[PDB]
Amino acid sequence: NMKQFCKISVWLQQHDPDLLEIINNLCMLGNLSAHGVTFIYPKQAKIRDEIKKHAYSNDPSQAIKTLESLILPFYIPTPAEFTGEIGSYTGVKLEVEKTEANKVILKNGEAVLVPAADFKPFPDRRLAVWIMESGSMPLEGPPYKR
Amino acid sequence: PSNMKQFCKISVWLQQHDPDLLEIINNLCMLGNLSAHGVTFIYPKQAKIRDEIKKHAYSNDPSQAIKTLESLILPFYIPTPAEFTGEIGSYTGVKLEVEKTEANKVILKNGEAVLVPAADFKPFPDRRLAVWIMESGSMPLEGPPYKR
Amino acid sequence: NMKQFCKISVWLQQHDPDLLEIINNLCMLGNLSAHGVTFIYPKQAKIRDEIKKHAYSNDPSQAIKTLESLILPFYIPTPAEFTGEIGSYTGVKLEVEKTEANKVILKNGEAVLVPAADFKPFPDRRLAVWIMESGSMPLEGPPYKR
Repeated sequence: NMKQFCKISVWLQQHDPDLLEIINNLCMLGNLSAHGVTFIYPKQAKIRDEIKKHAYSNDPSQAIKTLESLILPFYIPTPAEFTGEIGSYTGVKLEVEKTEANKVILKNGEAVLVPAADFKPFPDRRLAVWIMESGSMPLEGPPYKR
Repeated sequence: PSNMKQFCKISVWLQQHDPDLLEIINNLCMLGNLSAHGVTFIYPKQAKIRDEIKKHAYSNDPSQAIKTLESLILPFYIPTPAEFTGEIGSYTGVKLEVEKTEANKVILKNGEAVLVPAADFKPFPDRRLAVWIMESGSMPLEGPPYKR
Repeated sequence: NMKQFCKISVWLQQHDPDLLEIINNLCMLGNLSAHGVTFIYPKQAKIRDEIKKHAYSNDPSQAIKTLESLILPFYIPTPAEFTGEIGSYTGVKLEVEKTEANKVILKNGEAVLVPAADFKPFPDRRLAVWIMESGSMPLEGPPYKR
């Protein structure tokens, strides 16, 4: 069990090996590899099992877009960086509803995001992991200029 | 565990059906041959073909297992019996000659390879991947090469 | 078991899966892949004990630097090639104290290196594995210049 992380997959392996297995079996591990990378871990098991349900269905389309909505190609370590033209691999721009010192609430789903207390990246490696305690990440909306 | 119904790469299908064979392909540094010109994989159903792959791989000279696995991987997208035509072949370079064609079966010369499309291999719509089941015979190893 | 190897990782997967997992968890698997590559497996347990301890600590800096000293970006199959401007990923130049037909003893730690009896590379692959029966690989010193 690692305490520092050179890649997000090592963190996800210690928390949810099943979800990491789905990311690999969907050919999406490259989206998790660092432009920075910020992963949104859905804490609620109902969300993750809905991902597993769709991923192991005859059409994993919804599991793909949902996992795309949880992976941002940007390095966002603190609430201060949750600003500007940023978003997930779906392309939908994220809009902040409320900001705090260690918490962020987004619009278009009301997703409450708190930085992972145990995730800490290697020196100068631009990786970040947030915990989605409630709500859902946006799926459709205005795009961010990439 | 992994129970994908659609496949973004052939290794996912192999991991669920034959994980030991996938480990052999990885241990022989041949996973790149399986990845996307489009790729068609021929899965060996019979024991004596698969056992010789395992034995040759874990022997002092794994070259024979490498050549056999090269015969089972075609750098072409061949989903149906109709596509088994023209200058196509495996990584051995040998051109495939069709003996008899059916709606859902192909028999090849130079080994009597009886090939049936794997029904449970359904690739992603944007992936030029195909998996066939060799029910008997052997894929061509040596023969006239196909024009590159 | 494999008798011939296309990459060092397959050999380490058979002899020490724990050490391979550490290398992957430190994002150092690429250091072992081929210019040639020479891996030095520490036979003594406590050297591998300390690698694991520093790896899963709060700061894996030492486990990283230790593994860097065990991986050489050069193809050294026999004692005859243990000469010239050679060294590990730490950059420190290796100086040979004693050379034999099937053994090589280094300065700056008295590392006794014998080629692995069961590692035979693929014909066109420049990979070699040595067993460090005693001593330590150099950590600091004058660098060879690439």
